[PDB]
Amino acid sequence: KILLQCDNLCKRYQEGSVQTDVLHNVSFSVGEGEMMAIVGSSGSGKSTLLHLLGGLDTPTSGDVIFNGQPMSKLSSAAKAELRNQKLGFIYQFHHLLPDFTALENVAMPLLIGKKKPAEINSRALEMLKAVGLDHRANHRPSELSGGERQRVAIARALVNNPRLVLADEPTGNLDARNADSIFQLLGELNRLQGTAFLVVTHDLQLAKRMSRQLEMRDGRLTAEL
Amino acid sequence: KILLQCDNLCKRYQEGSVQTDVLHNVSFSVGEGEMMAIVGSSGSGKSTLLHLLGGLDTPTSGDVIFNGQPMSKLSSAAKAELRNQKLGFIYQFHHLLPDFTALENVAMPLLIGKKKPAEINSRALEMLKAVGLDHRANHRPSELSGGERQRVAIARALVNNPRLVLADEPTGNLDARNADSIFQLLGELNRLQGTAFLVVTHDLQLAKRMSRQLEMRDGRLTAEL
Amino acid sequence: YQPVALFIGLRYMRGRAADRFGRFVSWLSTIGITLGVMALVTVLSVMNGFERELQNNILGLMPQAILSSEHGSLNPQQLPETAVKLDGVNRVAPITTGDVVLQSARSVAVGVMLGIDPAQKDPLTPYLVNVKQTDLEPGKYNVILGEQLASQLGVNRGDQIRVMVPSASQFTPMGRIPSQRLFNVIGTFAANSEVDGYEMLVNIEDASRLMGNITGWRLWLDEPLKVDSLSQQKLPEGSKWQDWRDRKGELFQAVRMEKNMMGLLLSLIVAVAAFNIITSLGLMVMEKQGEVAILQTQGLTPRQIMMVFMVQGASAGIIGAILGAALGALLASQLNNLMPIIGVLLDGAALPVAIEPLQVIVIALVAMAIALLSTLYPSWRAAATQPAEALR
Amino acid sequence: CSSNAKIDQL
Amino acid sequence: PLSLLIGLRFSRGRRRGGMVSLISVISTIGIALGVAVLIVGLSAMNGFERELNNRILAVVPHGEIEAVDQPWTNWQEALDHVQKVPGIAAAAPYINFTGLVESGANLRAIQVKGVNPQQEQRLSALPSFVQGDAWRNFKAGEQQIIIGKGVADALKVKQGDWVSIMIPNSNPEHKLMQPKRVRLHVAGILQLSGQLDHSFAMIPLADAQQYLDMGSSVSGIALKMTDVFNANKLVRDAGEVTNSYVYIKSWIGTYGYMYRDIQMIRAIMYLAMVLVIGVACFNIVSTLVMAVKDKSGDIAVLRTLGAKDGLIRAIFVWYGLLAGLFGSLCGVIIGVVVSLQLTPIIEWIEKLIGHQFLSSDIYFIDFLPSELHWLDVFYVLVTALLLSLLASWYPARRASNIDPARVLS
Ligand SMILES: *C[C@@H](COC(=O)CCCCCCCCCCCCCCC)OC(=O)CCCCCCCCCCCCCCC
Ligand SMILES: *C(=O)CCCCCCCCCCCCCCC
Repeated sequence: KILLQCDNLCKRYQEGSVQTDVLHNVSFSVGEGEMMAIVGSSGSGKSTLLHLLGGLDTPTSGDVIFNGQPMSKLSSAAKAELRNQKLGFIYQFHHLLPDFTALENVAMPLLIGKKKPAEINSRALEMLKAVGLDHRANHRPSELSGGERQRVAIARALVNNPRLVLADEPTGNLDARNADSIFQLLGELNRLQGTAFLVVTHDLQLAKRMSRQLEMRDGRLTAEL
Repeated sequence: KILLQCDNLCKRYQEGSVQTDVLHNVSFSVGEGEMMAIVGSSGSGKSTLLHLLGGLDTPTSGDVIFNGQPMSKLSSAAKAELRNQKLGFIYQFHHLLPDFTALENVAMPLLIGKKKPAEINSRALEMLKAVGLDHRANHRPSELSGGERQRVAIARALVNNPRLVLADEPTGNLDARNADSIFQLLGELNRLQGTAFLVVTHDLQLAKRMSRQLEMRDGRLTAEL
Repeated sequence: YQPVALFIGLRYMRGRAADRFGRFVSWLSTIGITLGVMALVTVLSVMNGFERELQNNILGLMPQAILSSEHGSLNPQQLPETAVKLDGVNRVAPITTGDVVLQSARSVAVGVMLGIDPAQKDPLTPYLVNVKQTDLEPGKYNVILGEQLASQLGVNRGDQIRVMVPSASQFTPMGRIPSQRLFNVIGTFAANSEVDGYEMLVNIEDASRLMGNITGWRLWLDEPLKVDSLSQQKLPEGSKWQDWRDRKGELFQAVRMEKNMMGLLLSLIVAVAAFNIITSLGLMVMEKQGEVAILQTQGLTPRQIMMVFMVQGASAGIIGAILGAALGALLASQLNNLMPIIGVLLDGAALPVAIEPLQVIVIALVAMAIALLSTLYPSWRAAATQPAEALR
Repeated sequence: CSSNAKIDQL
Repeated sequence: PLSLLIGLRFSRGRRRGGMVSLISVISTIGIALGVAVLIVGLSAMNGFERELNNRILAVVPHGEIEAVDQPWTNWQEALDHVQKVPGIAAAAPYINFTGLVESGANLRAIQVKGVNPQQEQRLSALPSFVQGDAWRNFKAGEQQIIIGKGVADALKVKQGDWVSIMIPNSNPEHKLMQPKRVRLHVAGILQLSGQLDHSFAMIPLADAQQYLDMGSSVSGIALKMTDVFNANKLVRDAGEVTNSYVYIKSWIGTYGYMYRDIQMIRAIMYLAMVLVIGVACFNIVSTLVMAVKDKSGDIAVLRTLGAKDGLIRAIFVWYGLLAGLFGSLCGVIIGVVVSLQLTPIIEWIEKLIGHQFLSSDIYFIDFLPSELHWLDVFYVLVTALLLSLLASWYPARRASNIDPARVLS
């Protein structure tokens, strides 16, 4: 009963012609349906932690055991379709495609994996009804407000039944009154199909809403500090 | 007696159906060796004000007289000699040339003024010696860290004895411990050579090290509005 | 470090990418002008070889220009060989011309009379097939027919023909009768050309035309490509300039019109390559908008910042025209020297080449001109814009 | 065009 | 029915910037400068081959069987042997006369031949280019003559004028007695393409026997063949039935050099336009590598959404083809309005410079034709797209190796 097993994933980064160990001896266990939170300073390495568990960076020391399959043994094309229906990525820098509309942006994982054309406009427009942006589906995100376009990327990866969503500051560029609207929606997916997600922010206010409370400061922790 | 006498700088750039003013009735006074500071909200006109004292734009209402010479009567070629050894510009968006190294980047104002080659290999490296980047002279700024390459542009314009060091957010994207060490180096040029400078920022806590702590709220400054 | 303040900030803008493909993208403007010159000098070199061999078999066997008088014949005692010192003339020989018509026992033919002096050197003397030049004696009226002329007339050696002059005819009051005498043949010469079918060698002293004098003087030129250029010089009085443009004025003029059509079609390679400079430098300014405002704040006039982007559009034209002319002249000279590399053509005529040194200099200055005028528009957009109102 | 030889065959 | 490899990248090309609106204009002009001139370039090459079969090949006989300096007293039985050859259509005798014309104090080279006017319309298209109203007045016994268009400019005579030509005497002994001049009246002139206007004349066969003072004897035998690409084998076997050996010739040694010069342009102009489109496809490389570094944030988004290597590589392949297809199809629209209307175009330039080109003295024709073929339009379309696909394949491989974790995602 384990989703992701992380042990001794020391990531080295070239900082001034020297592979410095920004992370070392990290141990993080992900459970099925567990509510966890990751807090830390801006520079400890909590932003690049999602790239090691996702598959964007190379595990030069150790291996991430996701569902009993190590990603180090997989090839480059073998890690492509794994990150489509099993993992998700939510950022805070508003990484949305400005060429497409709001309806075709959330249907982008449904088009890569060669799904059915009848399933395209059947699992993408219903996600905008849960957030409350179905009336602005045929609009451009460049002419919207600050907090309206940020809610599009929250339900972007939640279209093909994910298992582990790697969030990174979801309450970044929207108001506090709309910040709890995406948090009450995330509590329903554990009662619908039983998925888990970890939230990586900096402040201590929204991190206490999860069940498991643990910090992450330079990869050094024993119980709590 | 005076360095720059600003008197009714009303400017209207592009915005609206009719052009609206972002600065109006600005009566500023710059003295030789005095310390000033400008604070305000990002978008009120605190960043667009600095283009008028240096001479980059046409004010079209009022006259800017720097050291007894109005810039409206001088041509574009005459302002190039004025903006070489009398004023300096420091920004925050990391506008450095990536094709050159760190040693040849600070020697760029020393080459347009048609100086001797003896001043190129002497006055350039002594500025990275004071800021602490002499061992990173023959390096590329594209492979540096976040706070290392930001200190190159601070000592870039201080190579040909400036008089009015116009600074636009010097504490932009570097460490706070490194933020005031270059301010102590800025605070020593008054007793060796003698120069004036103003620090434009958006916080009052980093502007308390100056003498005349002023502000800029939509171009309406009387004392502390 | 350079003492010039303009060329110092451009040596690192061409090799900023140390990649196997990133360096090839920035050097795409050099290959477009290099391949455009070497596809122009090499193709025009074999077109000049066709014009070189055409003059050696047609213009090298006929008199180019004759200095005749305007009142008919020319007295040799009034105009000697010492007062004909003109430009381009290296040898003066007496000669006569005129339209004549043949009359044999089988058929007639066409030709022009070509009276030469046997006491002087003639270029047709190696082409004489067992015929001596001393047989052309005055009073014997000996005619040396050509190879293709005597082949269709059926006149062998030791025969008798009749030459009539319809142009120089005696205007008798009783009617119109042409002057004609009896002429015998002595041999047949061959030169493997086209002028042998209408040119024969007769004596210079003849009474078939009017008046014992000559009509003009034969002159040789060093370059017969510029006969119209020296047609407006100072000529002596009592003379009329008569060149080869009256008969062959449409044959060698047809070769010059073909060079203006092939050379202009091959000039479209550097015309599109000149358009590549506008797109390679037009996109380079918009991705380096932050570096323009830095030089304006450090101190630089907008007149000198226009010259900065002019070097990037002129460095590909200078080194592209020299390397294109070096490889263009090497391909034309070594075309059929070692082995055929362009293909085995089914001609078998030993295709020559002619590389003119003056033609390389005028071609390379064209590629350095259209590459410079197309650079002024991307260079003006980087200077006419505002330094601070654009992005920062 | 301009490339002529005028060679016959009997 | 859009697929996954092309995607929906039509909206990616609608970018907004500074002077980028002018870069898209020159990118479709320079790539269409070598395509629109190649369609009209091969149109005039097909027009030169079309006019050769109607004004050059249809006016001269293919095979010529002459006599080696001997009068043929048994030429009647030789016409039956050449007619039954499997590959010879018709046959007609002809007599060559090498005479000149002397009328008006001039000198012109004319080649008059004696052909039967009743049998001249069965082997060549000779009386179909006469400026007169008819040609049936060429009977026997009234001394007819018909000249070309290039003879009347020097003689300044029209229809109904008596001219005097030079006719040689067929004396049995090699001697000269007097020249023969017979007064003949012309009954109209004929026009041809560019060569046989000043050196072509015809007389009837019954009016040619009285000039040589003979009976029924000809000199040469003309013929006409179906296939014209092989004119060297049909003449050799056709002359082995009359006598031992005669002088054989064809139209290859005197008029067959025009096919070598026409096909040489197609092996040069098509080879020269490879380098024209080859440097025009560098404009696609300069706008594809530039479109990678500024839009590198959107490439890292699709890698986090679970895209394979073949999907992120095929985006920039079809993106570079959009700038090439708009320029290649822009040359087809120009290529059909210049080729189909070339005759008002070439005549418009010749009346403003002062002097006209393509004179009818030593060239093929005086005008410039254009026969547009639809097979050459498909050949130039795939050639411009094959060079654009090779130019956009190498920046597509560089964009597939972008690290998504290096950029701030
Ligand atoms: C008689 C003809 C052809 O004459 C020749 O003999 C041509 C010369 C043969 C060239 C052989 C070259 C062999 C070596 C090649 C090496 C290539 C190297 C390349 C780099 C590696 O005379 C002619 O030339 C015919 C000219 C016909 C021109 C027709 C096209 C004109 C089109 C109009 C001009 C363009 C208008 C554009 C308007 C925008
Ligand atoms: C020798 O074979 C005689 C050839 C006579 C025709 C020569 C034509 C030369 C010019 C050809 C132009 C082709 C393109 C026309 C459209 C631009």
